[PDB]
Amino acid sequence: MQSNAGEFVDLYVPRKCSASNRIIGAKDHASIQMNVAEVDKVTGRFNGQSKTYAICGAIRRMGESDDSILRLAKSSGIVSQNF
Amino acid sequence: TKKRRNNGRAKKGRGHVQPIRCTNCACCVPKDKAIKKFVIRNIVEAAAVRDISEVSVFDAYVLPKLYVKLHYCVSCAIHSKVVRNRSREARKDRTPPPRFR
Amino acid sequence: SGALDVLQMKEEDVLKFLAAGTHLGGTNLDFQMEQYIYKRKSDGIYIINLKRTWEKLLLAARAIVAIENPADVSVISSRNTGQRAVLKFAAATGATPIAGRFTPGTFTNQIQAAFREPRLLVVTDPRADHQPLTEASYVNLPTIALCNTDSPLRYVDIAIPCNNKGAHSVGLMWWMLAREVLRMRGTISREHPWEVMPDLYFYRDPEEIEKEEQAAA
Amino acid sequence: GKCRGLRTARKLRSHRRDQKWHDKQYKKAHLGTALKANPFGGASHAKGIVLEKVGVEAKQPNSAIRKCVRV
Amino acid sequence: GRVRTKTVKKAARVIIEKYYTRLGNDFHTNKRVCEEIAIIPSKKLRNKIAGYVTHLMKRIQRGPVRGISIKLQEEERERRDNYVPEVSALDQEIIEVDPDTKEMLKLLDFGSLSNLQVTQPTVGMNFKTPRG
Amino acid sequence: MRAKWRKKRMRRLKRKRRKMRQRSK
Amino acid sequence: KEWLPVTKLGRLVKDMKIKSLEEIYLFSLPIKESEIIDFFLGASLKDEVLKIMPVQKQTRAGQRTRFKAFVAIGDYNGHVGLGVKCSKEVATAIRGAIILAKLSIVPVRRGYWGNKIGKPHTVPCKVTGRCGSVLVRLIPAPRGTGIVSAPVPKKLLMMAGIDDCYTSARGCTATLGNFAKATFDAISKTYSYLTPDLWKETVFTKSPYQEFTDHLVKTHT
Amino acid sequence: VRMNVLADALKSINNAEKRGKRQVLIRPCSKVIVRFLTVMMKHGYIGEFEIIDDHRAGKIVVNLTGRLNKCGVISPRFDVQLKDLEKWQNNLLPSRQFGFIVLTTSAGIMDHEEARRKHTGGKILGFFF
Amino acid sequence: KGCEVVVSGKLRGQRAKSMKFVDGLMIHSGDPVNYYVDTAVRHVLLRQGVLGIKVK
RNA sequence: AGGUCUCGUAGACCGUGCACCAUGAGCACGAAUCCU
RNA sequence: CAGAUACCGUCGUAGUUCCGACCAUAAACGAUGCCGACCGGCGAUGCGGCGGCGUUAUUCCCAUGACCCGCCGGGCAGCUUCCGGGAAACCAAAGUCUUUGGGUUCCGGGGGGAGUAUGGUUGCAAAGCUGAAACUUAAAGGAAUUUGGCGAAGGGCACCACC
Ligand SMILES: [Zn+2]
Repeated sequence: MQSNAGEFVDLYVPRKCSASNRIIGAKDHASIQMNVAEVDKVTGRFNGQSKTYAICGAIRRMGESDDSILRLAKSSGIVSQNF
Repeated sequence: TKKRRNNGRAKKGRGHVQPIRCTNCACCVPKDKAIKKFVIRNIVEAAAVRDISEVSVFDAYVLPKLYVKLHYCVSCAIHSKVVRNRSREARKDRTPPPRFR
Repeated sequence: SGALDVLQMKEEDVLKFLAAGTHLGGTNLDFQMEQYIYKRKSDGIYIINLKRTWEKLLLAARAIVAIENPADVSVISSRNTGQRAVLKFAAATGATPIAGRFTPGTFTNQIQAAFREPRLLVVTDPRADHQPLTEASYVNLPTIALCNTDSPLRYVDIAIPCNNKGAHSVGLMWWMLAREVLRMRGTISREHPWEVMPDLYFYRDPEEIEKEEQAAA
Repeated sequence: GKCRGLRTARKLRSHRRDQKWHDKQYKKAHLGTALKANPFGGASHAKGIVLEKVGVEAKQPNSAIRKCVRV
Repeated sequence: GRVRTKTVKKAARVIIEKYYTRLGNDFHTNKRVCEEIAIIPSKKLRNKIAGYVTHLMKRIQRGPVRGISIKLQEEERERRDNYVPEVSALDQEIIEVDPDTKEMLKLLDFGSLSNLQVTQPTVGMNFKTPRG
Repeated sequence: MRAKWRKKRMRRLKRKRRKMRQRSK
Repeated sequence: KEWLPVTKLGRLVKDMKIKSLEEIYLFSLPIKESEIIDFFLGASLKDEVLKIMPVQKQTRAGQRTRFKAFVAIGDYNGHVGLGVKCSKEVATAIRGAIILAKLSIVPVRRGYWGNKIGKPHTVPCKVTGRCGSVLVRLIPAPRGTGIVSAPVPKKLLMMAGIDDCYTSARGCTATLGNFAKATFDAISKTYSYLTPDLWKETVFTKSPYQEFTDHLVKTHT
Repeated sequence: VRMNVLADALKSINNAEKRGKRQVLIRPCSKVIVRFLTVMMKHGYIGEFEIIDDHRAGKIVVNLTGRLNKCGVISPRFDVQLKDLEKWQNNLLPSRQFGFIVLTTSAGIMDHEEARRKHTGGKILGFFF
Repeated sequence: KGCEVVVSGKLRGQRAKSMKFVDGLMIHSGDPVNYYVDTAVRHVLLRQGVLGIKVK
């Protein structure tokens, strides 16, 4: 990433998964990019802001992706706390 | 190579079972390996039942049945065409053959 | 997606859910499905909590309305229960339908005439639609599925717990998702019901069609 | 390695000695029977005088006779 | 045997799909139609095509066909799935609610509803086929 | 010659060699 | 000397919207078009053949022979690729190997041995790949050493662009296809290894579809 | 039976890290296990780790994150010197820019760079990267 | 609509081997080969030997 | 008081093991790229 | 049958059965050492224990047995899985292995000669354990793929086949 001068030497920084905090390469095509719309508190309409999350291919192949997205919405407050 | 999940028989924790004899042959085969067939038969076959009921003195006489159990060595079973070879993918089918009549 | 007082149910959506039999599930259980069930009752039917289905449905509606192009949403059906339901859903929300005979290699074979590039995929049953989930794995395609308590949650992202056996519940939640997607888009009202008729998404066999032919003119 | 213990070196050394002994090249190069049966006696060259000139054929695929000598 | 070829069957299916109001059940009449509206390089091929057209008419006049879509036979499917009844089959006066899901609904958000009643549970718990 | 009958032939040869060795002491 | 982009990615690349191939690698899009890489990487993408071996399937009347060509292509400042195609003759087998190698191309990362001065020259850590029975290691080396290996992975890492490596192979090394695919798999997973140099959470930039949906609904059906 | 509790604990946390879970139930407790997990926490590899008090043997629940590649044990305990340690990090560490070797020292359970700057050495314990 | 070239003879060796170069559409039976495909057979006198050419 | 109660009869598992049947000389098997 | 001291058929001595004294050999095979930790799901089975709507040992109660619904522990197994491994067949162990170290016993270095010769030991005997060498050889093998041949099976065809 960094040298003694301070320049950036890598071509790009790869994506990191939101749930498992793993690393996503250029060969795992099962990785998704979920966009979740943010709704205003009073009008119940789309405003223009979104909360995006990345899910790795291994945890989506295993089947534990849905509770990972559910916990992401729990931490972000999209889904209800009592639920 | 290993052809089957088991060894063509039905022992898992025994090591030894008592031997039985074939019917067509006299081959000594283990009991859980031999292909059993408990056939259910009766005295007359299809069309002699009308002649038997015509000659039977007792009206509404129920006919008896013959119950025997048949034990086969696998070579004598395949040569008698009671069991046939199957494909590699369709070998793992423990369901019995379907009965209709 | 329902933590506030504006995105909850008041009195009548629960009446629709209890009338359509959505709460009545199956007799077996998937190992990721104990989150959305209450407990076993008599005769072995698992009952589904309604707020969990509500929150997953509104999360699916948020995921649908979050993308811009509505034609990028692809609806898939294979069973007879949800054929006209996804057609009416694609007519309402602007999606793109495949109902019956999803050919293999639809999303991968790039020289076919029917080759399509979606961005969001929704199906009706991952057991009945085990084939488009494989191409959804082979491309970057997240899936939202309408799962029962027995359905395996493999290659899925947003799972709506429901009953997908009877056509009544399938049609009711396809209509339900249509109305919440049209509400979050900003076309129809929120306090005035949009419920002109909810039987348009219901599936019916032609035996009752000829029955009402005998009954009426 | 299989037996990994902090106070285990004689067992490893003896087992390595036995498995090194149970070889082919090491068994040939460290036994006297091979050099006793060696005509040259473990040397590169040797002298000799000629008894007679004979002839032997080749194997099955190649058809020729190779003219060796008896020394 | 007399089994038609992919060419004859495909041409007959596409000539039914394109043209429907200019044909019929008489073999000679739609033989003349098939001669006029298409280019067929033989008489025997024309007769085979017209024969399969007549068989397709005899199939079509009974019921629906799974290979051929006809515009006159179309609009009927959306005619049957556009109209709606007066009763929505979702708003009744009685809903069959078990006591277990009634106690579930009481825990959820409500204390009472205006359209729900409580039934009795079964005396015996059998729900699976006998298989051991 | 399979392995078992080769073993039997080798056993017979061993018996004959043992007998001639014990009679030729 | 013409191009009709059948895919959405091809139209986005042709219409001067996607800048480099790095973000395509970042979001991990499947590149189903060959000449995207031709448009991005120009004349610097040098190719050579590895081995053209024949495979034979016997029939009733004689035996039918086919030739399969192992061809590696790559740019000497990063990206490297590898492709195997089996066809009837040799020339179109070579062309199929070119197109399938240009389809399957991945970027690599380069690190330092001990001290971080200047441009990166060696692999960042001990990476290992495996296919068949062939196990290939890639171990970092000091500056100015050079690649020590068999000639086939040596030329593979030179077309990768790394100057310094230490290698240790194991297995049936003589099978050149398995050895080449094992070395390519070993070098491909350098972005599959997590290091403390990039422990920070990546900001989620949007996909190019999310900003060019207007252009694609103008240019497509 | 059981010989090393640190080996079983490290194998269990490595397996649960590869499966992708977030909580690990380390069933033994030891001073060396708590010190090893403390070193891993201080070098930014794990988070909040628990010690469940019991009158039989303590249990440790850790808060995993997607940060650990492999942690392992070197059994039996090999003593090293200061000059001898360089071969150990040559053949055990994956790189010189990262990775650590934890070795037992009279100053306590503590890693290899600190043991280098304190001019000391001792028995080895394990490694993590 | 389609063509193919066949060259037969001693091609860089001792045994005679034939090279067939097919692409496109090509029929072979019935009457239409009389007036859709045109056949020409020629002999080539190389230094090594002879060579035959069929183009249709 | 009425008089063969009703919807179709695939209303075949009746069949086990079936004589004698050996041998095969060999020379020939070839392993592929580019647009000017 | 050309030969048939072989397949087949009829007799038939040792042996097959029991006791007492020997030998320690099997495809003694799950062709997979023992102990211990971790690592997915599901329907079942045998045992012991715990909890519960109901039916029965004829109608009330309780405990016991017999069904049904679940849980715990040990075990013989089974289905499924892109955890993972392998050359593959396959294996929830044959996984946690180059990112190589939980403890420990035995055991193999290309094929043949050869489980052979000598020596020791044991046994009434047959044989068991230990176990070479000279020489010869460029392959001997394991898994899987495609026409191949079956006096292999399942469906069809032909007066260059038969009736
Ligand atoms: Zn028999």
